[PDB]
Amino acid sequence: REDTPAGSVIQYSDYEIDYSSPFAGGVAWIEGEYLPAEDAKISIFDTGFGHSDLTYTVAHVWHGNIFRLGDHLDRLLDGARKLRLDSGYTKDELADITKKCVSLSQLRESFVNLTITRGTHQVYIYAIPYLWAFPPAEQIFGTTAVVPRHVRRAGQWGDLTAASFEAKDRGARTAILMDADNCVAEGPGFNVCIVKDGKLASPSRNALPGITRKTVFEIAGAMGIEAALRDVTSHELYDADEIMAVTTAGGVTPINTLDGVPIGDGEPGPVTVAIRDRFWALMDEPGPLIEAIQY
Amino acid sequence: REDTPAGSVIQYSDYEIDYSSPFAGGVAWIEGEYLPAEDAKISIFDTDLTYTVAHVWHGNIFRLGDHLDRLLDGARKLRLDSGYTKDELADITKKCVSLSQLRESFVNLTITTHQVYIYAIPYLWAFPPAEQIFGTTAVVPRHVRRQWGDLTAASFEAKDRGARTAILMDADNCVAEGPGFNVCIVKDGKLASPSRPGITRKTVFEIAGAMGIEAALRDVTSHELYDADEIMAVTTAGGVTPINTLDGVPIGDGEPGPVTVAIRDRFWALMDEPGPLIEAIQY
Repeated sequence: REDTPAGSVIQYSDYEIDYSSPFAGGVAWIEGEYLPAEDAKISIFDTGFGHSDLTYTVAHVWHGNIFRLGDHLDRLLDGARKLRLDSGYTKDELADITKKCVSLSQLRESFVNLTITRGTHQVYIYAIPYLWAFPPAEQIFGTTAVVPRHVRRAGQWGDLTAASFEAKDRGARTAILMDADNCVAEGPGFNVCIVKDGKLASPSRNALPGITRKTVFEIAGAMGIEAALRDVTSHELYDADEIMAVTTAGGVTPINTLDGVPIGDGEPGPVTVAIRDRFWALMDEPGPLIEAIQY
Repeated sequence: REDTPAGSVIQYSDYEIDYSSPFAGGVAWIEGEYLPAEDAKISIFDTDLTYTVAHVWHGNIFRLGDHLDRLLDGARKLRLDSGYTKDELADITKKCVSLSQLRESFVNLTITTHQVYIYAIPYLWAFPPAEQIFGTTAVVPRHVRRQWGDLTAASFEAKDRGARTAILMDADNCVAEGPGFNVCIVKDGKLASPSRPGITRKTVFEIAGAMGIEAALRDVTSHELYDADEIMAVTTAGGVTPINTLDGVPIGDGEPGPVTVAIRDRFWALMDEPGPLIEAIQY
């Protein structure tokens, strides 16, 4: 189930999956049917994947709790209305379906996807094992990044793969891509936040579907930290007090070094750590942000 | 197989489909395998891509050469491996149409590990044959400017206003497109279409050039649309469709314009005329 550092804010649930169920380990709901993830197949005529005509969001489940399911459905449905996608289901129906996908999977730790496409409009929901852009150890102890020399954004998951390969060839774990106008764009599968003089900044691109950075901004807010979506300059990145990766697939990752240069002392920054540890604490704290899945 | 108007330039091949083939009526090719259309499914996890749309009419596939050139050119951008060559995709494409037994077919090539999907299904109409011949009604939406979100909203406003279709403007008050088509206007024996996955428009411009009609890709203003002599829709799914009225007011004499009719009748004749553009399909 992936090992996590002992005594760390990151711990998997302790429990037994009954694999006699064909649903164990991954459930996808397609066309009114809950089916094992392995057998979940979508028509080639779905003009969503065929012609990028879809809305989607990604959620997560941790310790049997699904995080901010309501906010995810509002965001998915908002997107549905802008694209004139009528799912045919209500918010409550989509909620019960998402929760049943997780329940039938038996996963206490799960990566969840909700998609609405133009098929007659189609809804696809899946719950599969929890996904890491960075392993648990790196979430705790921090990772290493470079700015690619051989790929920029404009001011394409191909760029992101190349950026990642170049990082690994230069002996770092990940890339922070810049754009044409020398502003921070993003990482392969994450957004970047910088901390400078107790303020937090993240690019305005908002490519990622998830709600993790919104949670980071709200956590920063409740910590008295000014947090802003805006253009982040090359200068701001290389002069940042802290840099962090933010994504649904692993949460908040300290970035210890950029182009082999330590950021602060070359260890996770104090604001990165406070936000990260709060994020994981939220997964066990009764309140509006979580619902327990019934297994 | 969809009725067409009697005596019109639009007539389906006359033939019976052998449904003893599981491939009859529509076929998909997915990474090595030919499948009945209905069986053409991919993993949800598999669900960055380029694609082109083409058509077959009277057993002839239209401009597959130029479609494949367009498709591969697109593949190098987005860093997507072709996996196969042009001659190979060409064979696979003609084989899908052949196996489908469809003389009239809508065909799609997509490149998205690399995945290549090809299919041939029954021919798709943006506008029914009756409107391809007798023309249709349009409005400029007041609540949507220039995403199938916009074009679906345009379409909803058009129907709400009693019209068959919408012609969207951009924030610059220039003509963008309709839902599923490019707009061409005729003014003073000149053809114009807005400077914005089908070779149907390029085909209209080459037909227009060959009739001694200037044709320009440029900015068309709202005022040029309302003042046009003729308005037509252009798309792979149905070809060239006259627009007889705009905001309830007839364009011209309230019937298909003569350039529209000339270009339209020439496009349908291209399918039946042997040459570089059309290749007969071995069924």
